[PDB]
Order: sequence, then C-alpha cells, then structure tokens
Amino acid sequence: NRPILFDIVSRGSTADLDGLLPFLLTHKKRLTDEEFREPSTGKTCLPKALLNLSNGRNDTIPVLLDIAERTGNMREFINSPFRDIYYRGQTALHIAIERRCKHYVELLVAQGADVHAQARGRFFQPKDEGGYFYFGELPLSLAACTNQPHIVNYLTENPHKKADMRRQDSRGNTVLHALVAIADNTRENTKFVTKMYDLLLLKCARLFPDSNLEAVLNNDGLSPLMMAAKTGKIGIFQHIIRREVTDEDTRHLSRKFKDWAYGPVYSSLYDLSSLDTCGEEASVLEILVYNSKIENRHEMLAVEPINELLRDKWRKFGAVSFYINVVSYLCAMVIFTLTAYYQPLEGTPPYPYRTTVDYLRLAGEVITLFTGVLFFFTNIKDLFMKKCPGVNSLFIDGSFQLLYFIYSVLVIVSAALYLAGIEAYLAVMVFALVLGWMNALYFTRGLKLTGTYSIMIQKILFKDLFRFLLVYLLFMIGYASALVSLLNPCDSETFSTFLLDLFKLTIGMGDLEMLSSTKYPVVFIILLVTYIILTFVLLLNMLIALMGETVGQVSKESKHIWKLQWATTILDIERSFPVFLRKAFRSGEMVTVGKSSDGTPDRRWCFRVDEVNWSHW
Amino acid sequence: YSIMIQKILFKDLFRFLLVYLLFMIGYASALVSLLNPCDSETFSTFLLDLFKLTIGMGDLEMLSSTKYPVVFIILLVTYIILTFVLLLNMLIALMGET
Amino acid sequence: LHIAIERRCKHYVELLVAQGADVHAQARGRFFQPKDEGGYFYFGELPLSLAACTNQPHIV
Ligand SMILES: CC(C)C[C@H](NC(=O)c1cc2ccccc2s1)C(=O)N1CCN(C(=O)[C@H](CO)NS(=O)(=O)c2ccc(Cl)cc2Cl)CC1
Ligand SMILES: CC(C)CCC[C@@H](C)[C@H]1CC[C@H]2[C@@H]3CC=C4C[C@@H](OC(=O)CCC(=O)O)CC[C@]4(C)[C@H]3CC[C@]12C
Ligand SMILES: CC(C)CCC[C@@H](C)[C@H]1CC[C@H]2[C@@H]3CC=C4C[C@@H](OC(=O)CCC(=O)O)CC[C@]4(C)[C@H]3CC[C@]12C
Repeated sequence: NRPILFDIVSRGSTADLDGLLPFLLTHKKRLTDEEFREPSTGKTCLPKALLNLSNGRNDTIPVLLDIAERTGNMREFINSPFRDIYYRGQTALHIAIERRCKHYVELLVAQGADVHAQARGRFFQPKDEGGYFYFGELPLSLAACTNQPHIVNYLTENPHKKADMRRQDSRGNTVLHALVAIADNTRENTKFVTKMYDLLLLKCARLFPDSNLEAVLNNDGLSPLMMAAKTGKIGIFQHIIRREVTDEDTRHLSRKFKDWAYGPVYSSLYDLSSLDTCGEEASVLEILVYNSKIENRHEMLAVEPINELLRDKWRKFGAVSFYINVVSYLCAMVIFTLTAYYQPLEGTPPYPYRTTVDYLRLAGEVITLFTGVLFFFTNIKDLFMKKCPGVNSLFIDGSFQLLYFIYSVLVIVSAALYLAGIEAYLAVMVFALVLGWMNALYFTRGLKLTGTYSIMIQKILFKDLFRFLLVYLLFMIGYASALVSLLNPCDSETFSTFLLDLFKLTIGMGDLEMLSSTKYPVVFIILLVTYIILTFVLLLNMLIALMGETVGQVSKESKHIWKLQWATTILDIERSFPVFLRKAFRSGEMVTVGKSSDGTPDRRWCFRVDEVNWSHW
Repeated sequence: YSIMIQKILFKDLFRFLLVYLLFMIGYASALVSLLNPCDSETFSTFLLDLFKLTIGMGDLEMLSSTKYPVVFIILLVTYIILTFVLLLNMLIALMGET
Repeated sequence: LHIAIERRCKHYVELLVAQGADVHAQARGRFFQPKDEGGYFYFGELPLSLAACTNQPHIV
C-alpha cells in the first residue's frame, strides 16, 4: 500500500486515511515497515507530508501522528532518519524548521521529536566539499542560520525539551561557528547575522553565567573570531572586535569599553585578550597575516585596534632590532665576500694554516659555515613553529623563506667538498655567495621608501617574465634549430659554438660572420632578420607593456601592500624571540574595568586608543 | 621638466640603485673571486671590463683564462638577464608613474 | 572653572564666577599641549578660549 498511501498523503486528502488503523491492527503492520518506506532513500510518510503542503497546513500530520501513537511506535516513526548518502541523517524536525512553520515544530517537539539529531549528508556539507548548503548540522543551528528568531527562541526554552547552545557537531562547529560559516559580506546578510549572533550570545550568557560561549573551540582548534578572520568575513569580524554591551547584568563579555572623554577627544579602551598572544595560543593577527588566499585581508587589517597595536609594537622594539639585523647580516656578507676573494687556488684543499694571515682567513670560513648552519636551524624551527605550513606558504609567496634554505644547503655542501671534493668547491661556493647577496631584499621589505620594490620585483619575475619566456623560448628553440640545421660544415662542439655566437648576437654585440660558410645565405639573413625583428622590436618591449601594468597595479595599491609587508616583517622579528622575553614585552594594561557576577575582578589585558569627533554635541 | 627630473633623480633612481648596487656588488665579487690568475690592479682592470660590458659594448674574453668557464657564463647570463631585461626597464614603470 | 566650562553647564559657571573663581587661570599640563607635542587637546590654556573652542556661544 506504499504507492496509494504516498499518493494520498501527497494530495493532502484526509478522508482516504480512514480505515488505515483497523488495517494496521488486523495485519499488525508497523508504519516503519520496509515496504512502506521508500527504497530510494528510506523516506517515510511524515517527511513526504511535510515536503509538500498547502500554505503550511497539510492537515494530514495530526492524523498520522495519532495513528502512530495508537500503533505504539511514535518515537521510532517521528525521528526516523534518512538513509543513503545525499540526505543522510535528515529528520522531520529539520524539514519542519526549514519550511518556516512554527506549528509543526511545536507539534513534533511536544510529541517527542529528537532535537539533537545531526544531518551529515553530502548535500549538507560545505560548498567547497560538495554540499550546496551548510548550517552546522543541528536543528537550532539551522533555525539560526535561516533568520527565524521566533523558532530559535521557542526551541531554546521549551517545557518539553531544550537545545543547549553549547553543542558541537561532528566537525566541532557550534551555533556561532555555523552562523559565521554562512555569514556573507552582503549588506542584508551581515545585519541579520550580527543580530542573531548577539541575541544567541546574550541568551547563552544569561542562562549560563559561568561559561562563555565563544570559549568553545572546534576540532580545528579555532574560535568564531579566529574562523571569521581565517575565512575573510569582515562583516562579522569587525562587529565582534568592537562588541559593546550596554546591559549592566551581562556587560562583562563586551570587548570595547569607554575610558574617558575630554571635549572632542574621546579615548576608548579595547580588549585584546585573544587578539594578541605571546605564544600561549594562536592569535588573530598571525592567522590574518600569514595565511594565504584571504578575500579581504587588506580591509580586515585596517581596523581600529590592529593598526595601533602594530604601531606600538614596531615602536617598542621593532626598529631597535631591525637595524641590528641589517648590520649583522651585511657584516657577515662582507666577511663572506672577503673570504671568497682571498681563496688560494694553488694547492689541494684543505690547506695548512701556519702564517699570520691564516688566523684571519680561517675565521671567515668558520663564521660563514656556522651562520649557514644557524640559518638552516632557524628555518626548520620556523617551519615547525607554524605547524608545518605546506607548499602554498613557501613556494607561492614569502620566497625569501625558501631562498635562505637553498643558501643554507650550498654553504654547507661546499664544506663537504672542501674536505674531499677539493677541486670544485669554488663552483658552488661562489653561487652560494651570489644567492646570499641577491636575497638581501627581505631586509629592504621593511623600509617604507623601498618596501614595494622587493615585493613587486619578486612578483613580476616569476609570473610575468616566465610567462613571456615561454613564448620567447619557443621562438629561440625554433630559430636556433633552424639555423643550426641550415649551415653546411663542409658536431656537438660546432653546435655549441654556434649557439654561443647566436647568444652574443642576441645581446646586441658580436659580428655576423656565419653566413660566409653556409649555403643559401640570403634565406639565412632573411631568417635572422625575422628573428631580430620579432623578438627585439615586438616582444622585448611589449613585455614592458604588461610589466608596467603590473607596476601600475602595485602603484595603485602601494600603501596597502607596504602596510602588510611591514606588519609581516615586524611579526616575523617578534616570533623568533624566546617565550619569557616575549612575555616580558607584553603590551597593554591590566585595567579592572568590571567585576564578575560574584563580584570578583576580571583583570583582563586591554589596550587604549583615542580619536577626535566634532559632531557629538 | 626641471622639477620632475630633480624629483625623480633623488627619490626613484636612488631607491632603484640600492637594489642595483646589491646586485652589482654580489656579482662582481663572485666573478672576481672565481677567476684564477695562474691583485688590486687585476681587480680594477676586471671591474673596468665588466662595466664596459654593462654598458652594452666590449668583448667577452675573460672566460678563457678562468677555470669553470661554463658556470662563469651562466652567472654572466643571469646578471645580464636580471639587470637589463627586468630592472633596467622596470624602473621605467614607476618612473612613468611619477 | 575649566571643568565647569567643559561640561557645558552654565549654572555652575555662573556660580563659580560669582563666588570669586579666577578667570585668567592657565592650564599648562602636558595633556593640554598641542597634538604633535604630546597633548591630545589644545585650546589656548584659558577659560574663555576653552569655551570658544568648544562651540558654546552663550558661555562666551
Ligand atoms: C636575533 C633577533 C634579535 C632578531 C632575529 N635575527 C636573528 O636571529 C639573526 C640575524 C643574523 C644575521 C647574521 C648572522 C646570523 C644571524 S641570526 C630576527 O629578527 N629574524 C630571524 C628569524 N627570521 C626568519 O627566520 C625568517 C622568517 O621566518 N625566515 S628567513 O627568510 O629564511 C631569514 C631571514 C633573515 C635571517 Cl637573519 C634569517 C632567516 Cl632564516 C626573521 C627575522
Ligand atoms: C634568453 C635566455 C633567458 C635563455 C637562454 C639560456 C642561456 C643560459 C643559454 C643561452 C646560450 C647558452 C650557451 C650556449 C653555449 C655554451 C658553451 C658550453 O661550453 C662550450 O664552450 C662548448 C665548447 C666545447 O665543449 O668543446 C657551455 C654553455 C654555453 C655558454 C651555454 C650556456 C647557457 C646559455 C648562455
Ligand atoms: C652602475 C653605476 C651607477 C655604479 C658603478 C659606479 C661607477 C662610477 C664605477 C663602476 C666601475 C668603476 C671603475 C672600475 C675600474 C677603474 C680603474 C681605476 O684606475 C685604473 O685604471 C686601474 C689601473 C691601475 O691602477 O693600475 C680608476 C677607476 C675605474 C675607471 C673605476 C671608476 C668608477 C666606475 C666606473
């Protein structure tokens, strides 16, 4: 009777249901029998009834519920989960909440519907994973994400059952996590997201004063603030940063306080308990800066407390140590260069050290080798410090983090050769020296006047020049192969010499003498002319077009990128300090702005700023 | 013209010349160290030859005496590529923006 | 007097002036110094100047 019952329930007719209870009683057939359930997805009568209905009044639900009650299988029937993959775990309560009908939600909850059921189907998974909609996999979270304040209010406080707001799904995300996940930067979405977030946080704090909801962390270890920062959702992030609660009862959980006003000047005291961490836990600032592929990183960096904190941190110790860094590195490079120049070609390495100059010469090599080893150790410590960032962190951006690794290798590699491979240690030592000299732009990144230059040269080099060089290499290969084939000698050495001559020509110097020996000289000259014309005239200076366009983008965003680079370098410098010293350099005050519910002082670290307003009269 | 040449000269050209001098120092020191004569006068003569090359004239004859000529040519090619191709006319980008 | 003027209350200003409050007293604290020097607000270091800079025509 599955098809007939499905048709009856879909049509919404109530008279047809008459006589079903006697049939079930006589045949002792439960409403959850496999035959009744749809084989495709284990769907039952109730979800079909709730899916299709007229103005939210299908009118068949109470009769079916009474029938199930008479059969004595109400608990199993109401909360029967869907099987299969796409809609696994879905229940009747989720559907009732989705269709925005309060009456059916009340009915299901009163009759005993489970309120903690989790929907884990692939359709409910995040967008990037394959599911078109994600809401935290909970009824209350689903209601909150769909902008239904009345449903959330009723479900939180019900005489039958209550859905605790501090409940985590399989992913670990709680209601706030899901609300942030679906948050969008659109004008309309942000307003309701913030309103629901504030309402839910206030309710949770009111009901449970001891525990703060935002404290809970997901499996990834992030909090709603940290997750919003990582996902690039500025709309909720900025609101969370400057959250202020006027209510006296629950004003403790506020993040922005008022210090004092003198005339147009207003000084306010922000809180940064978790915004800045001295290695104790992950900080919003590090996640915002180091992480890649963030939609609105530049905008999120330009917030009231972030800029002031960066400025104060830079003034306190950043400038003092940055110049020390530059001086030490330049001195080491000068020592390395002097060691490289005064290298005795005569004799088999290693050499005996007996003379006065040996005292000075050996020290340079020892210092350079120890510096390379120190660089390698620093670069492995840093890699493990950031929890082993993947390829995207190293290769695509922060190229200097990789280059010093290469410099770390060669410098020590040569040493091995210097002990056994005496003959050819110079070949790689000189290349290491060149790379070390060339990779000093990391220290120039910080300077405001020349901060952009290094970033934009690194950007253009790998992206524009290589893309152009693909086509240039196509041309080079074709023309060089053609010219090599054409010439008549009357072979590897001849080909190499011809390639050398052609490269010398390509620079713009040399002489055109090859045509004399070859046959068909006229076509040879025609081909050379086409080569020169195409490459030099068009490509050589048409690359400059998009190169200048790239520099134009960098010029348009020069101020924004410099701020990012300066923040990166100062944070970099900070992170290498020991934990105890970092704690000794803590920034902010210990103002006891307010007392807890029991009266104990909060005594939380904060940071005060000030601004000027003239319209506040 | 006068105001903008005075402005660009001290601000753009010097900022670019810092990086250019880093490259120059590194490459020149490397090449001087690499060559085997068998010293101040030799270094000065090599620097003169390398500058004459940097302009775009002169001849590449130094490789004959030195050992490991292939790496020497590779390094010279990297020098020429980087400086001339990228920097020499990428300075022009921000110069034109100024 | 400076505080009374700042809080925009005319009554207390009248009371202090009538009772004999000094009207030429100068405030020279670092907080009152110019912005670039270290003081967040500068108004000439006088009561009348403070009232004028705060847009209080009646007090002036
Ligand atoms: C000691 C503190 C007061 C400051 C600290 N400087 C140093 O420890 C040393 C400098 C020098 C100079 C000559 C010889 C020996 C040393 S030891 C400092 O401020 N930093 C080092 C850690 N940093 C890094 O490791 C970046 C970011 O992770 N990676 S890197 O590109 O590979 C790099 C950059 C510069 C230096 Cl140099 C070493 C490295 Cl692997 C950042 C910046
Ligand atoms: C335009 C650019 C970006 C692409 C070309 C890459 C260069 C690095 C190539 C172009 C021509 C090449 C040269 C062509 C011929 C030779 C000679 C070869 O050794 C010889 O002198 C041959 C004599 C012999 O072996 O008997 C060593 C490499 C070198 C300099 C090659 C090294 C690499 C060069 C400079
Ligand atoms: C790219 C630019 C902006 C930076 C380089 C600065 C130039 C002014 C340097 C580059 C090479 C230098 C030259 C390298 C070698 C010499 C030879 C030296 O005297 C000699 O002829 C050496 C012979 C001897 O003393 O026995 C006088 C300076 C000169 C021309 C140097 C003078 C200054 C030069 C041209």
